[PDB]
This record gives sequence, C-alpha cells and structure tokens, in this order.
Amino acid sequence: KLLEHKEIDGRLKELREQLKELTKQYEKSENDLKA
Amino acid sequence: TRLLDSEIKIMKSEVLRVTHELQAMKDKIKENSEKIKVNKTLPYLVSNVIELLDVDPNDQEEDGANIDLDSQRKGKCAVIKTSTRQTYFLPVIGLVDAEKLKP
Amino acid sequence: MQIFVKTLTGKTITLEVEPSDTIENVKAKIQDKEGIPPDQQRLIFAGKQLEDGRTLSDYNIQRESTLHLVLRLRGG
Amino acid sequence: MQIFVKTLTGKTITLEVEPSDTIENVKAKIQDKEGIPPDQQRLIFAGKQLEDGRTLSDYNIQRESTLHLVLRLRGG
Amino acid sequence: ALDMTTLTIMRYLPREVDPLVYNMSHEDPGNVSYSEIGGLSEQIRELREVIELPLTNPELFQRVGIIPPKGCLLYGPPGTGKTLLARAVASQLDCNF
Amino acid sequence: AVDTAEQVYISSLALLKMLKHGRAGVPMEVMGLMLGEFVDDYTVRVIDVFAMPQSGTGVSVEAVDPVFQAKMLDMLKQTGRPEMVVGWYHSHPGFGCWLSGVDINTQQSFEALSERAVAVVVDPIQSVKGKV
Amino acid sequence: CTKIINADSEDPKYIINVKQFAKFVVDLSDQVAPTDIEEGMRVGVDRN
Ligand SMILES: Nc1ncnc2c1ncn2[C@@H]1O[C@H](COP(=O)(O)OP(=O)(O)OP(=O)(O)O)[C@@H](O)[C@H]1O
Ligand SMILES: [Mg+2]
Repeated sequence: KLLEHKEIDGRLKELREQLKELTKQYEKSENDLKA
Repeated sequence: TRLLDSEIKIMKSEVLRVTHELQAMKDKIKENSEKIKVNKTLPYLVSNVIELLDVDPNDQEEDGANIDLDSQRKGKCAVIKTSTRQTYFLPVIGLVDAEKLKP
Repeated sequence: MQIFVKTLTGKTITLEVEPSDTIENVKAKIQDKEGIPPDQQRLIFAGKQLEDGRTLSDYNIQRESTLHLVLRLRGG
Repeated sequence: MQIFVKTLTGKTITLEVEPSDTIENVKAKIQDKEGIPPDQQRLIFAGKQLEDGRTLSDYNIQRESTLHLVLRLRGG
Repeated sequence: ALDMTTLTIMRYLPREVDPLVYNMSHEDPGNVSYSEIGGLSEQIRELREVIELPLTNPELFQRVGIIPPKGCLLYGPPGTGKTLLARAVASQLDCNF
Repeated sequence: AVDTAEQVYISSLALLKMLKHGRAGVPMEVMGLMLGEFVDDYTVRVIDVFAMPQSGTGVSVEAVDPVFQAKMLDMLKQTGRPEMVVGWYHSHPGFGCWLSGVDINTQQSFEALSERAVAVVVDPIQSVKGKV
Repeated sequence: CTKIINADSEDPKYIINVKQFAKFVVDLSDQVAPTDIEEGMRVGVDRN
C-alpha cells in the first residue's frame, strides 16, 4: 500500500516554516539596503 | 486499483527546489548585511530632529523618468537640523523606525 | 454549507464555502488549508473541470458534492 | 544536446546543454564562454523572464531553440 | 525643498512647528477639578465669564453692541491658589491651550 | 589596435530626440539607448534613438525591466529600420561632461558584449542657440 | 584641539565638541590606551 507523502510533507512543512520567515529577514534587509 | 503515484514526482521536485532556494537566500541576507555594515563607517555628524511629517504622492505617477523617493513612500518624512546650523529635509528616514522619534 | 473534496491521496476534506465563491477563491482557501499553490490544484465536479472564474453554483454545486482534487506539475 | 541564444547586437551563441541543466548552470556556461557577471545578464523566452532554480526540462525547452539575452542597465 | 546639487525647486511644504512650541502645546498630566479648590468660588466665575462664554455663544454681545475683553491677570500674595486655578481650567475646558 | 582617427556620425533626428528627452527630465539624469551600424573600423553611424522607462534613485536611474526593450527591438522591424544597437546615453544637467565611477561600470558590460561600443553625454541647460 | 563630552560604554564610541564646527561620534587610535581618556578633558583630533 502507498502512503509515501506524509513524512516528507512534514519535512516540507518545516522547510515552509523556515522559508516564509526567511523571506521576512530578506525583505526588511533589502528595505534597509535600498535606502 | 492503486493509482496516481504522480505525488512522488510532485514531492521530490518540491523538496529540492525549496531546499536549495532557502540556502541561497540565506547567503544573500548574509552578503547584503555586510554591505550595510560598510555604510556606517564611523565619523557621524550629530543633529537634532526638528519635525516628523507625513506627505502623499502626486495625482499621476508615471513610469519612465520618475524618482522613487520624492514620491511613493508610505511612511513619514523628516526635517533635521545639523550642528553646523543647516536644515535638511529627508524624504526617507534611514535605518531607524519613525515610530520612536519625537521632536 | 460545505462541499466535499476527495484527493488522489485518498484524503477527504469537508470545506464550508459559499456557493457564490469563485473557484479561484476556493483554491486560495485550499492553499490556506495546506499551502498547496492553486496553480498545482485541479478541481473536477462529477467529471467536469471547474473554471477558475467559475463560481460553485454555476453547475449548482451544493450540499456535500464531492469534487475530485488532482495535483499536477506546472511551469511556464 | 545543444541550444542557441541571441542578443541585441545580432550576436548568436551556442551551448552544449542537457535538459537537466539549471538556469544557473546556463548562466555559468554563458559566463564561461564570455565572462559576463551572472547578475548583469538576464534571460528571456516565451515572454517570461527567467529565474535561477528551474531547469531546461521544466522550462519545456526543445532542441536548438533560441533564448534572448539582455543586459542590466544603470547610470550612477 | 531644493535639490542640493542644482537648487531646482522640488516640493512645497507646510509651515514649521518649532519644537519648543510643540512641547508647549500638549504637556500636562494634571487633572484637578473645581471640587479641589475651596473658598474662591466667585473669582472662578469672574474668570470663566471671560474665557469660556464668548468662545461659544458669541451673538449675545453682538446684539448688545460690545466686544468682549481679551485678557486678565491674577495677582495676590504667595500660596493663595493662582496656579491651581489655571491647572483646573486647563483640565476641564475643551479648547487649545 | 585602436587609433586617433575614429569618427562618429549622428543624424538630425537623434539630436532633436536627445535634446527633448534630456530637457524634460531637467533635475535628474535620464537614460536612453541608441542604434546604428559600424560601416568600417574607422567610422560609426548612429541612425535613431529611443527612450527607456526607469525608476529613479535620487542620484541616478536604473532601467526598470528588460522585457520592454526585448519587445521594442522587434516591434519596429515590421516597418523597416532593422538596425542593431550600438550605444547608450545619459544627460548631465549643467555639470559638464564626464563618466562617473559607476557609468564606467555600466559601460564595461556594453563593451564586453561588443568591443566597439560607445557612450554619449549631453548638456541640455548649458547648450544655447548653438554649441550644443 | 577638541573637548570630549561623554563615552558610550563597552567597545567605545566618543562624542567630540569643538567651538565652531559641529559635534561628532569618533573612536581612538592604536597608540592610546582607553584608560587615560576620562571625560571632561581636552584632546587632540585629526583633521580628516
Ligand atoms: N484655595 C485653595 N484651596 C485649596 N488648596 C489650595 C488653595 N490655595 C492653595 N492651595 C494649595 O497650595 C498648594 C500649591 O499652591 P499653588 O500652586 O496654588 O501656589 P500659588 O498660590 O499659585 O503660589 P505662587 O504665587 O508662589 O505661585 C497645593 O497644595 C494646593 O492644595
Ligand atoms: Mg505659581
């Protein structure tokens, strides 16, 4: 039987959690540099 | 029937794309950060905040030749007085949040 | 009122919606559920695909009608 | 396999590539052929400006198709 | 505002608010009331008749045919409440002060 | 090797276009691109010019997006004028004429794509009734 | 010649005053120890 995705989805979810917050760190930094 | 294993092609193609992309952004926020560090340097004039002001764009704001500073910033703008007794307008404040500045 | 959704993974979901909600809005709500980007999403009603600018009510989707949700690779 | 690119000078360039090649790998090959900094060069095809992480495969590109290369431009 | 390399006009601006007058305009935590000032209940009315009424009901004086006074001074020995009166008026009259 | 005799030929139309565009952006340093042909290794002709859209920094400008020029460079060939691009220009109002420390950088890649490239500069407020 | 005002703590930055030019935020050189620089004393400062 096939259930493959679940565990890797959790991994992707942690990555999502990182990636989204990392974009915040990006945006503010660029909002400084552009000034 | 057991069907539509396409998820796996969905899955791994996501995993790689995300994993590298995050790392690349991690690098750039690193690099751009040191860029900021070099603007600060050390000698700084001291001055007093005279004002805190709030202005809105022109009625028409074409692209072409247009200045991304004298218009189209949503935040405040400021006026400062230097120790050398000059007055300058600042259409953007810089590295400090206006929410904690007072005349 | 709610629709039902059946995924290729066998997951069943029970989403409260307005029938006047656009399919693109429903896909945005699904992304809100699980981050799944709407471009990857495909919605089928009773073997009919749902147009992005379509509502639900346009074929009168109501009352726990089970849409099939299919995931596809996409890229311009 | 092999692919072409052209630019506003009338110059054409030909690269040995594979569909698995990333856009950043393409940019690297372009610099290896001509030395241009990868951030001043920009690529266009199908009316879409490229991004680094995707690949020739997911860009749906086919044999000997011709990309457009264009340059960053600022005063200062 | 002038561009500092060529001095060509860029924008017009409103007038200054000199920071001393800003700090003068709204700095008062005091909150006393006319219940906290005993024994000069008539001078209070004598002052209120000048600052409060012609600010809000101006046609009466026009009918009688006069213009109200502009100002008054409070005087007397130390410690008789001269600042307390002004604190109370400031706390309990809606205006700019 | 390069020489001391190379000569640049410009048409009237490029002149009027450049003057008008530079004078309109009077407080700031506008941008544009110019096209023509190398008829030989001693002489270069510029035939026509078209403006470009920017977002302006206070000091200077950067070309906002290349899709615009990617369109233009084929949009007009349906009406002749098949020439390729040869250079670019920007205007200094009243400063004089020189290349800044970043203009040089921009010229670097133009030359790296084609070694014959040129840069042009104009002064729209000091030029009077002649001697542009 | 300048007159120091105060010293920001730990890794140090200083405030400088001169009687017609402006005030500044500055630091030291390698040849002066951070001990003998108490606030309220005239010091020597480079010109650039
Ligand atoms: N009539 C009064 N009723 C109540 N408290 C009073 C009265 N007069 C003075 N005080 C008290 O005096 C104290 C402060 O005095 P106040 O600020 O009024 O000084 P002042 O009379 O204006 O003096 P000065 O002329 O030196 O300014 C307070 O504790 C206040 O309660
Ligand atoms: Mg008093």
